[PDB]
Amino acid sequence: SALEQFVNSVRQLSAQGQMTQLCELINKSGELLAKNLSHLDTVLGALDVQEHSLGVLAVLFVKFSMPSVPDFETLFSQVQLFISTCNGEHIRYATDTFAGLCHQLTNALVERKQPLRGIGILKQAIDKMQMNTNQLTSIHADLCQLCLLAKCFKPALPYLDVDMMDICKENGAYDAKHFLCYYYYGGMIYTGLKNFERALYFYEQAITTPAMAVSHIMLESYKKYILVSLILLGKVQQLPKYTSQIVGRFIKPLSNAYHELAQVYSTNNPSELRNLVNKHSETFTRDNNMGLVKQCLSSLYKKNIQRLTKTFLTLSLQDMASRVQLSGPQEAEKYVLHMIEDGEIFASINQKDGMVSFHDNPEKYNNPAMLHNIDQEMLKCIELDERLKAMDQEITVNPQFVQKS
Amino acid sequence: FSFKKLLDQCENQELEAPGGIATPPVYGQLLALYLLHNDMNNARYLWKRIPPAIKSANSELGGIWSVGQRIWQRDFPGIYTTINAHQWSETVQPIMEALRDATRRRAFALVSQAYTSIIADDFAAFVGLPVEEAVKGILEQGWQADSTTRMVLPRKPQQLARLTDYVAFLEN
Repeated sequence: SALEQFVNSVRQLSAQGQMTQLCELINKSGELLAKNLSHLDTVLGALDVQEHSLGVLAVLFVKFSMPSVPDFETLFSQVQLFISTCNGEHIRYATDTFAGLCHQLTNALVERKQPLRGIGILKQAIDKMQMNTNQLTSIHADLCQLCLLAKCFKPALPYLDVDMMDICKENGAYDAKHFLCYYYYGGMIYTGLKNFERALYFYEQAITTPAMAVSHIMLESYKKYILVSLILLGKVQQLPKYTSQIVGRFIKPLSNAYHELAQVYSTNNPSELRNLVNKHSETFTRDNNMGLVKQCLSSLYKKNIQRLTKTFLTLSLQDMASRVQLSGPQEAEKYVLHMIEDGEIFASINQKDGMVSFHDNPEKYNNPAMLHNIDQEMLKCIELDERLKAMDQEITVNPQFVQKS
Repeated sequence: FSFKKLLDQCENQELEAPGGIATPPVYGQLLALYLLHNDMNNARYLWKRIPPAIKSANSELGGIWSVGQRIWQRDFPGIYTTINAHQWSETVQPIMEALRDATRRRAFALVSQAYTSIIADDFAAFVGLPVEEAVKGILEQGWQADSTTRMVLPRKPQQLARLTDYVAFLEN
């Protein structure tokens, strides 16, 4: 009964042009639309998906908000059609309902077996709500979660490489649980592609959130940070000073095994590390981060050779094999070949007399390629400076300012 | 060059699906192309993504994952012996020959870059070809050989606009 008047009022209020009345009336009338369960004809009706985007958005959110939805495929197709053929700018008013609908959709996809099916759908929503490509939103966290749980890392790379400046408040619904999760699942997705620098950067950014408490994902992010820092560097990178004092009192003594790993790794001894990792296997397996700790074990054999590079011009395979303790000259050739193949070292194998020679002449810094690299760095520093100048100019105009001085 | 657009279209076809599972030829082509581009992490993740039923139905995926593991372990004679041990279908035939000669070129580049004195037997194992024709060939490209000891010794292989932009940026 009331559905006819509701849809008619939506019609004339959308035709009139002014918008906020629709959003303020739909969000306070959910009880009216939640007591019918027969408005499937009202979902389509004469409500075209182009003009009446908010009216069908509210209907879909209400329909999908009830627990234990009987029909999954129909709502999946409806939301796919709505997202694909959406308006583009009118959704940017009712951002909270959009975020809730997308979170419920990701939960409903991940709940049964498959996160993959929604991936593309989510990658269609991102571009239709964020103002700019460099604009973090809560839906990025859901996209990263679905990507990580679907074991298809490549499709999420374009939305992660770009930096994110400014975060949408989305009507006070973007709490810390949607910002801490994103920068941690980014670390997950990068640590699986062996891009350790950006993974470490994301983990460090996730660590230094302002928080007067202890969260769950913070502990795992700290553990993976302490692993990745040992992986890439030879030491634990010092956390930035702008960190909350909670990490210095609670989380630090809770994770003792990883600090013991760091302490043993600092001695460059590849024998006691095996015993230490064998002894503490239970906690590492419970944390389900197996694979990032055996990499730490393998990192010593890759770092000792680089350390020897600074001292010996050339070596016999037997002497260096005894020095690094890999138990065999034959495997030393394999490790040196892997190192020279991956480009971390500049060495040459000379098998006529059992030789590894260390050519420390990588570059002269006079080719046009170096000039091109310098130019590329300049065109990024210039963009950064322009962005800071624009932000400062925007700040110097706010009416809240000009009166504090 | 067609491999890039083939990868793009195959990835697009995999991304959208009624249930997330495409045809077995799509999986085979995607995994083979990932092996061709020497991108092992994505290939392994794709392999782990495959549902058990479709991967168990066809042994083609099993063989291609076996050669993928061989690539992972970096055992070049294993690469040259696994790639010619099974009879493959038409949809994957014209990409594995490109994989084979690309890996041959990569092995030649690695030998020319890293090794300075390598026994002919080990070099022939790396290339995957009999010793004699490899020796004569490397004689023509310019690598000195050594008989008796049988050793191989390979030899290692507009502005003003930017400047005025820089000066304009710095002058503020």
